[PDB]
Amino acid sequence: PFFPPLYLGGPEITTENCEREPIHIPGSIQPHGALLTADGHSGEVLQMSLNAATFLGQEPTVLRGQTLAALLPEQWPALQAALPPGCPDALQYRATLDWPAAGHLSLTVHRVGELLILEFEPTEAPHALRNAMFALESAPNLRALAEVATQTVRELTGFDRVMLYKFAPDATGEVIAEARREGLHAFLGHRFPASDIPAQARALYTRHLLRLTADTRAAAVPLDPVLNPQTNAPTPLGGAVLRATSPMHMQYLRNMGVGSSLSVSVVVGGQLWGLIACHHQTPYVLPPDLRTTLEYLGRLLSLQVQVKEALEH
Amino acid sequence: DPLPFFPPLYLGGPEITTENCEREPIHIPGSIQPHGALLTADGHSGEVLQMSLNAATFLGQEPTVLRGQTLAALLPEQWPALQAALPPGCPDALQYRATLDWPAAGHLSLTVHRVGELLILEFEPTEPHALRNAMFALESAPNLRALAEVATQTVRELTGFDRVMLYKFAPDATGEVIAEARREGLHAFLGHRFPASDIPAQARALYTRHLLRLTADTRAAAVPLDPVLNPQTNAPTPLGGAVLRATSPMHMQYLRNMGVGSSLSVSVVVGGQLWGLIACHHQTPYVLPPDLRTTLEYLGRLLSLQVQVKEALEH
Ligand SMILES: *C/C=C1/C(=C/c2[nH]c(/C=C3[NH+]=C(/C=C4\NC(=O)C(C=C)=C4C)C(C)=C\3CCC(=O)O)c(CCC(=O)O)c2C)NC(=O)[C@H]1C
Ligand SMILES: C=CC1=C(C)/C(=C/C2=[NH+]C(=C\c3[nH]c(/C=C4\NC(=O)[C@@H](C)\C4=C/C)c(C)c3CCC(=O)O)/C(CCC(=O)O)=C2C)NC1=O
Repeated sequence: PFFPPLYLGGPEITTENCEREPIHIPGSIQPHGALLTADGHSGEVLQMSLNAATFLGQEPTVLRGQTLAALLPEQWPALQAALPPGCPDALQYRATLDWPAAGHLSLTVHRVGELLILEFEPTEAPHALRNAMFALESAPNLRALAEVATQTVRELTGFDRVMLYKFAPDATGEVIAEARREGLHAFLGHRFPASDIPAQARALYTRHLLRLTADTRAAAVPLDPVLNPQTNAPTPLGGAVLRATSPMHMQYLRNMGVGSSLSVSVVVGGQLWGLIACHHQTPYVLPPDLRTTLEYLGRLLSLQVQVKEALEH
Repeated sequence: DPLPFFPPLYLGGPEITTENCEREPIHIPGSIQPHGALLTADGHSGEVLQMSLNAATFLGQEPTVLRGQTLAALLPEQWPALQAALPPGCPDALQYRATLDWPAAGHLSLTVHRVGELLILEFEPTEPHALRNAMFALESAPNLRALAEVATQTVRELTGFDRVMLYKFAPDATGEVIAEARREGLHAFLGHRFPASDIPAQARALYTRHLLRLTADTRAAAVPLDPVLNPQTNAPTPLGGAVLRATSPMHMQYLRNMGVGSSLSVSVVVGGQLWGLIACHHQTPYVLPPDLRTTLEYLGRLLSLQVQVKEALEH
């Protein structure tokens, strides 16, 4: 099972008890966005990230009482329709907000049980996706498909390194294609133990298909009532991209000289086939609309991997 | 019975009846729909060879002026991008798309693909989070029926089409409407089945490779290519991969008889086989702009993935 998180008197994570860290309930988020939780019926804001005043530009104490109906008049009905009770926690709804202080904010919402998790990130105000889609489909084999995919992602994102990381039947990883800036170590062809991506991350990654660490040296921001008032229990954050990353993985990234990391799951037949895995040497917050393009490419790659492996076999 | 294509009409082939439907060479009609323009050009030199008769209206140039220049001079910034994106030997299904600022006609969408040594260039006029929200809603649909309903309603909301159907093929190629979203007052096609001939075999083969086709106005006359044959080969110009390709007159007649002014469908391909179609109707003529159509092309791919996933749970 899982050990309690640290803020509930749980043990420190070591190389011996990796697979057991409750990565989904860290009680904190990354500092390039803000997170609120709220009651699914009343719209009452229950928890907030201690940095919410920066993004929402509103006295920090004003928000805990207010309802979403007050804070977000136009969006609160849509949220109710888009995320009905009993929907999966993988279902997400997104909108762009015109906030008085912070300008354009991207808003991403999902539902876990009776709680709505709301994520706020800055955002901006063409044919590369369509051109990439046709390029992927005309790749003649799996090897060429892998190369086109990593090159395409690098061109869209500017990431210093983009890898296609494939799991073996025992969850050993292999870098089968790589696009990278000149002057980086090549990881192409190298193989890595299964425990570098432990079983509970792999399970989580089969259900929520995008995760990132925008800055491998930034401190996490705690959620208000670390615990959910509804349940007096930790708030599930595995579907929040803003969720804090495991410190173990953050140490691993720093030792690799990586300032920013992002991966997208490739899921084939209900199983985690591999990852589009990205590195940047410096910190790098990919804006939400560009992340959506990678999310689309993830689905397209999942389709094309099946198509291609049906030709191989 | 399976039989090879007739020569097209302009090469003395016979007129098409309900008796020889499957033999209509629908991929080489020698003409296009009038809401865009088409050029062909030599894949290596860029010399312009054929143009639809309306190309001057769209490009604001004399035909003899257009034909007297290479793509390198006509599209100086796009020409190197075309060469890189569509290398010799590449499949005819591969498409490259760009947007041009053209003085006489505003923003034009340029779509290009390569058939052998020929580049085919299509020009059309062109002009928030709905796609992402639809992606997640499709993946969360609990079963095939819910998936089909969300897909048809989503497409109708994005396009405004009077009728959007999910049309599924049976093993004998007959078809059935298994979900539909429709304008108030329209009668239901839900549950209705149709003979295999209504989408003949050469169409089904074509639709497994080129995943979107349309008729923007089912009464509009087609616009000939000039000259009609490819000068490289003194043979017909393959247009199966061109959305501007003229529609079979047999199918246009069928649509008119049904009261349809505009028609569009997107292939759903599963395991290399044409599983079904997102099929759309409008009572009046209706031109969907190319960037909107791209959203439908993406949904066609998502739907192919999700139909596979939903049917695996059905076993
Ligand atoms: C003599 C041959 C005939 C024939 C030819 C034909 N049909 C198509 C294409 C399509 N037919 C479709 C059929 C239907 N649309 C509907 O809405 C319904 C039912 C409610 C049916 C049965 C469809 C969907 C297509 C695809 C194109 C589109 O989406 O509009 C072609 C190929 C046309 C082309 O791509 O140029 C041809 C040659 N149809 C007949 O009925 C017989 C008489
Ligand atoms: C070049 C090779 C290469 C490799 C092999 C690689 C691995 C990799 N690990 C990932 C995640 C995690 N790893 C661990 C833990 C452990 N990792 C260890 O090494 C031991 C000490 C340990 C256990 C005690 C945990 C808890 C997580 C989940 C973090 C979270 O989601 O919060 C991810 C996905 C996230 C991303 O894309 O950045 C990747 C892609 N990334 C590379 O570039």
